[PDB]
Amino acid sequence: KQLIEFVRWSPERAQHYRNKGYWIDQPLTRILTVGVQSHPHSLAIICGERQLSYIELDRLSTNLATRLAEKGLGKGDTALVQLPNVAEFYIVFFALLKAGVVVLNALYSHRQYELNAFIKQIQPKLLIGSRQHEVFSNNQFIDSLHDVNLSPEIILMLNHQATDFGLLDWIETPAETFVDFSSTPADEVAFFQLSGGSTGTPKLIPRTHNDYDYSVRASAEICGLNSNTRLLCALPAPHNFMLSSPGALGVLHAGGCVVMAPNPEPLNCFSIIQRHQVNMASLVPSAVIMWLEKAAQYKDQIQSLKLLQVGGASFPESLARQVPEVLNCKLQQAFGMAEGLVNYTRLDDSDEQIFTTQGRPISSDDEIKIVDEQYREVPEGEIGMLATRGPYTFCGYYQSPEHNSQVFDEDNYYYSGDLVQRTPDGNLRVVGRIK
Ligand SMILES: Cc1ccc(C(=O)O)c(O)c1
Ligand SMILES: [Ca+2]
Ligand SMILES: [Ca+2]
Ligand SMILES: [Ca+2]
Ligand SMILES: [Ca+2]
Repeated sequence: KQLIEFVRWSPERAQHYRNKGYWIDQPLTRILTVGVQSHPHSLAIICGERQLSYIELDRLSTNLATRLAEKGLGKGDTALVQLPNVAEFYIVFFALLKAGVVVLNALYSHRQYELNAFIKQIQPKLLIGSRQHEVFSNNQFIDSLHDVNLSPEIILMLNHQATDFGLLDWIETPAETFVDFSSTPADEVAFFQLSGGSTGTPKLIPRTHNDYDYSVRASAEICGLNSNTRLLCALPAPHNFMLSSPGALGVLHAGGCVVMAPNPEPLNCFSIIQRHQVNMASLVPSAVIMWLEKAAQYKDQIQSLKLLQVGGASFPESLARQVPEVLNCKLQQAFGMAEGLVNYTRLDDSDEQIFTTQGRPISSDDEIKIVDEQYREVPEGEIGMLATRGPYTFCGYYQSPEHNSQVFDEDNYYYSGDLVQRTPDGNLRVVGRIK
């Protein structure tokens, strides 16, 4: 009966974020509902040979939602999803948003240790994975959950076996009966993001409809997405970078099309880029380097690329300058975190800004502090610890009041651990990490 708990923004901040237009109090499904009304037959997802229109995506995720509702899964319930980079991932995502099930998307690279940690934390009644994944190749993991009174009520499986509930079977057919369902309320939790760089298992980050949709809508505008955008999704679909900054969600928000890749391997990616005339991609520096090593041989396959986001790790100026020279597309640098704050270089920034900085916050109401060890602000220019709060930055990890007291100060700034300096033009330079 009780919605998943989380740490709320103050009412004065919530009102402000509504007054500014950031929070519009719509569920994340808004992206899909609006696309369906404006352009139902535009492509939403390209995945191998498949083409999913906006309305196909809408129908398929509604189907799964009705089947989960039929089974008693809804508001108050949680789900663990571990899917590879395929269209089913987004059908499942929009199905759980529609049903009011708070979902944690594990990384496809996560193994038993992490999944066990996640299951113990959110006690999901729904588990969705793939039989092709190492963990579900047999039934030992699924069986172990019973031994700890932690079995889900329902397990759905991609590449299922006969005795399994087939994920595609629950997606292709709506439920026989009708049960009502609805999203969690817009200022309540929609799903769980996962921390990056945390010591042990990644910590759970509750994200509400309001704050996630805002960061999606604002990123989309800042990266110039429109209905012609075709964005390669080669990083892990669940990752904050690939899902929302601007990510698949940002492209759906703009009415465009996401184009799937299993991973960033250059030759397969180059092929997909040529086959579907991909014009945007988002990569971490290690993958950029892999593409740089092969781009000259395949200039022709990747010509249609227009814009590359790069972030997630150190990206020195000398590498950045190769992007336009070798990959033949504009560069956009980003520095974000699944906890909230996302920075982009702007499309009209100077070349020095794009090449030597990681940009500036999405929102004019992102508040930044850069502090020393005595937590006093450093003089402009100097290196400090980054602390931040804003209309899409969380207020605390799930069920972690001890840790939360350590990484938030009295004014509820979040201390991300990143070291940064603010350049004279106003942009940020990510310079290292701190314990
Ligand atoms: C835009 C962006 C870039 C990097 C990350 C990250 O977490 O590494 C992110 O969340 C968002
Ligand atoms: Ca189709
Ligand atoms: Ca639009
Ligand atoms: Ca190009
Ligand atoms: Ca961090």
